[PDB]
Amino acid sequence: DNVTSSQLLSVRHQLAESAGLPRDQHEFVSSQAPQSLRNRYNNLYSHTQRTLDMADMQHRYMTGASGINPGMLPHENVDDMRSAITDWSDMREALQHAMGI
Amino acid sequence: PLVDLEEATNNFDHKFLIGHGVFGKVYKGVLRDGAKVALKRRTPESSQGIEEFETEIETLSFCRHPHLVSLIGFCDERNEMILIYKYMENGNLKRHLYGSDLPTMSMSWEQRLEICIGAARGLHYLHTRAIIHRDVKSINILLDENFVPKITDFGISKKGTELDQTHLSTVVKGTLGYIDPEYFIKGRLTEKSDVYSFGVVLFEVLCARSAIVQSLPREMVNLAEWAVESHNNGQLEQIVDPNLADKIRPESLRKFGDTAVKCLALSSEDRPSMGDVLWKLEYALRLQESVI
Repeated sequence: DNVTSSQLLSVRHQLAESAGLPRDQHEFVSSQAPQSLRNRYNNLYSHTQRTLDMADMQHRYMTGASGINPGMLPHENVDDMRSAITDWSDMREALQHAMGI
Repeated sequence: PLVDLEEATNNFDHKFLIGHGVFGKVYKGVLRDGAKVALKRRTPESSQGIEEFETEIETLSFCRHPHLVSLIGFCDERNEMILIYKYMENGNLKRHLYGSDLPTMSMSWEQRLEICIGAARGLHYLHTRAIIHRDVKSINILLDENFVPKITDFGISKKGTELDQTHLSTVVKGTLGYIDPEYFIKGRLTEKSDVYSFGVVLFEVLCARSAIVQSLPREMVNLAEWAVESHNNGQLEQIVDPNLADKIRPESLRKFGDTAVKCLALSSEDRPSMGDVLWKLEYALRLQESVI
């Protein structure tokens, strides 16, 4: 354990850069939304916002930029957003799959 | 400080155990004299941990209260800075409220109130001494072998000049769920800022929603907001708590919830003093007995 703010910010940007299903997939989420169960996108999107915000909060606190302790440890943010990355690369799999029908 | 040197010096090599913090870690240890002890080693990430280390020295030199964690000693030797306290057997209040593990089931309503009263007594004393805690939370309320509550962590606490009446002005500090919104939106700090914070702990005790700020459910994310949405106008909800069953006398439930609602008033002007908070809590424990 023992997670650095530089390490954290690195995992933050990693999530932000990967929170993006490709064009031809999104083209058919607002046009051929596979069922209803695939709100899994828009639910994940908002969750990823929540994750990224809390991560950004965490950083400022560690850096000394702000005095608001977000409420969880730095390793809890990495564990949350490293998790969130899988969620995206599953969406991208789930969509490719469901749309190829 | 009446007596000056309580400077203990370098024990052993570290036995990996107990809690972890953002600025430094905490270990259990036994001293040469057999005393079970708690070492807040603040060497991990020196991002102005220096300031908070010194703050927790001078604030805690007023070491004379049953509901304030007693400082045993400090370090500041060969780059290190460790603070030393008596080991609290039962850990923190959060641990006993829908955290995780250790059986024999949940706490009782009496026990819960006895804790809230004890915590109030500590905070009230701090206000007597113009010390504003600023970081009141379930994590920061420790309890011993006999479950006597003790207020810990003073790295963020502030001392005033006028003593009691202080409505001072500084940078915003605290934990996300517990920040006095008036202190957040305006930058004005008051002793009543601890009252809002304690107000959250109150509902945290009640609902066992010891998660407080919860980024999963509906518009019920903020505990200090979802609970007010009820025991204020929406319901006076008996539905908000876990399995405290039919164990709370309805009249004490109203009293406890009413107090906790009053603590969370948006403006600090309307909030009760910890003094009154204290009397209210004792009276709510009292409100568990008499016939028609």
